[PDB]
Amino acid sequence: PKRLGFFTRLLDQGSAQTRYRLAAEQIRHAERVGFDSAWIAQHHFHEQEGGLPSPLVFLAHVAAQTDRIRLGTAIITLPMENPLRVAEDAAVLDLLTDGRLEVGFGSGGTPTSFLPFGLTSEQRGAVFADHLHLIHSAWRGDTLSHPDNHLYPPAPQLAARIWIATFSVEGAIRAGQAGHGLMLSRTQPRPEPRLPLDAIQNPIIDAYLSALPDGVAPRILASRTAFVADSHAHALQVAEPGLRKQAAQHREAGHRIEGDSVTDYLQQLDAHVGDPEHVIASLAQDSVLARATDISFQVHSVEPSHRDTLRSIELIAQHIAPHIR
Amino acid sequence: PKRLGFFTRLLDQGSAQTRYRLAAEQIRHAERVGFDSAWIAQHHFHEQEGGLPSPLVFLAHVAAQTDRIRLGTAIITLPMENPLRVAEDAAVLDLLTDGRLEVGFGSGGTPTSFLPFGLTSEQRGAVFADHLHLIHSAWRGDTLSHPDNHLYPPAPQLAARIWIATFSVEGAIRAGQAGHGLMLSRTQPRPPGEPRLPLDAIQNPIIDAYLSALPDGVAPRILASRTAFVADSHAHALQVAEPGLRKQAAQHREAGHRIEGDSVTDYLQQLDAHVGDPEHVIASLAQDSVLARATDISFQVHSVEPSHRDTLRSIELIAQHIAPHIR
Repeated sequence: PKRLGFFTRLLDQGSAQTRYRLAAEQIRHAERVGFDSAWIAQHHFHEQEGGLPSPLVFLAHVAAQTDRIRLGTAIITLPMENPLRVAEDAAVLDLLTDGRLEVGFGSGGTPTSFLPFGLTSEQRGAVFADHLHLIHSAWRGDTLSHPDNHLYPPAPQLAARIWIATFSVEGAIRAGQAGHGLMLSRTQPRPEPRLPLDAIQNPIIDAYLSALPDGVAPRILASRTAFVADSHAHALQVAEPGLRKQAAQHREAGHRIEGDSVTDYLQQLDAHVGDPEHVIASLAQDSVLARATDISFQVHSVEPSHRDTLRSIELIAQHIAPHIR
Repeated sequence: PKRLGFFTRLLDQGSAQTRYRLAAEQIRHAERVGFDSAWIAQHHFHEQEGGLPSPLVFLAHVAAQTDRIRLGTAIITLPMENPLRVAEDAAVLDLLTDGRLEVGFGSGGTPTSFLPFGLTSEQRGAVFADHLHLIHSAWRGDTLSHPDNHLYPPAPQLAARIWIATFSVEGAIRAGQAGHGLMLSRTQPRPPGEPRLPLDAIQNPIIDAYLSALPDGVAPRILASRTAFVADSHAHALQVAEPGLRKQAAQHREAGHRIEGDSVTDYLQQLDAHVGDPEHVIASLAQDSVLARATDISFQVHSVEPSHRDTLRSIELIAQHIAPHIR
């Protein structure tokens, strides 16, 4: 029985205050139409990468506006953090949400964004592991550099709700060995530019599952791009600009893509765009979704209006969800 | 025209999740009875000192439950922070509150609490100044260790809402010189050999130095935080306070400071606790000459450990009976 999620990087058109108000309304609407979970991504210094450097602060605000929907980070860029303060903020936040928090961590990011935080991008893997260990130790209630110091508020329940974003078989084994959740990206570079995404991610799931300890339920988030509209032509119209932009970034990043057509972009950038009938059919071709415990949907790729996002949320809940829950 | 504030360290009896519920409800009630501002204190690792290590997270949550009341940190212990992440969280929070945020910073704290953050108490002042400088630069929009790094979201409006907590004339000069607000504490140790000196004799010289140091054109901002607990019955309020006040006296003595006597009256005078029914708390506040000079006055129960419902009534009585004297 799979959980359905709404994912946002907070990229709507407008000032940051407007982005935050539109994201909050989008999460509230997702809850209202029966989504199980909301996920928000952290991004620093770049209005076009994401609008939110402070996911724990924003989720505290949305928590007060919601009641049932679970609230998660996808992800906190842990190498770019003081890990003890993250531990405290998450410990407090989970209490304020009444147990709805999900803590997803990741290591990656734009190389120049690491510099303000006292490290380089080549150090991200080692720093991530150290920070994760510190956080786990704090939530467990170990002493913190002095026998008078223990984390307050306590958070023994939070270690069980850690998720790790990874792109690799090795990252998935480390997550599985620890009993953590696996977070799969909306898209990944190909080894063969036309390979389907499930050809890429099923080996990742395989390695994760084989590494779990006995007794740990698998947790697999499959995050996907979807933009659904009542008119199939409208959905393709909306997506064309954002998809061309995404294609240009993929090529400048050293990854080739065969073609210039929208249909070529939808396949190679893993964007499920159209009316409900067409989005159900493309999603059905992705065999990862049958293996995942949580499926999340984001417009990104696409830059729809706020109201078109509200409608996409509704259409996904009404027509998509029965096929994938 | 002075602003009236409600102040809490989040110390109600209960689990952390209950403390947060009760503090949120206390803040909403303060807004409801006409308080202008709410202030919350940051404390790490010690249930008895304060219940909240994450004031920016908690304020985002109560901001969604409130509408008019201003929301402030009193304080963020800046040496125990990654300063860029504070700069970011506060810039996001102010937008979430629609511009109601006040950002108070302080340096001090329990010495053992610094160690998990890679410094000692003795280093707190230098680290404070470095972190404050980084935050100020970030909010101004300067580049952050590289030309493609500027703070998002921008927060050019936040530098004008910085407050500094200090005990000393020198800290007050530094705050005034920068144009920051001055945050005065509910109590403070007396000069050597003068244990009965009134609190306004201590803090008035601090205000003098602050005001002399302000640049032209910067409006002074002075927060006077005070201990007050008000109840309908005078004896009930004194009954509630006595255990808390006794604990405070002993703590004050263990730290090496002088407390003359053991009576409640001695405690109320020397620990600066305004405790009683409205007529007696008004009369005792009217003796503190700082309150006429302050631009913001805040009231906390601490010292006292009242019930939540007694805290709600104290908030009501202050709004109804104390406020007209001091606004």
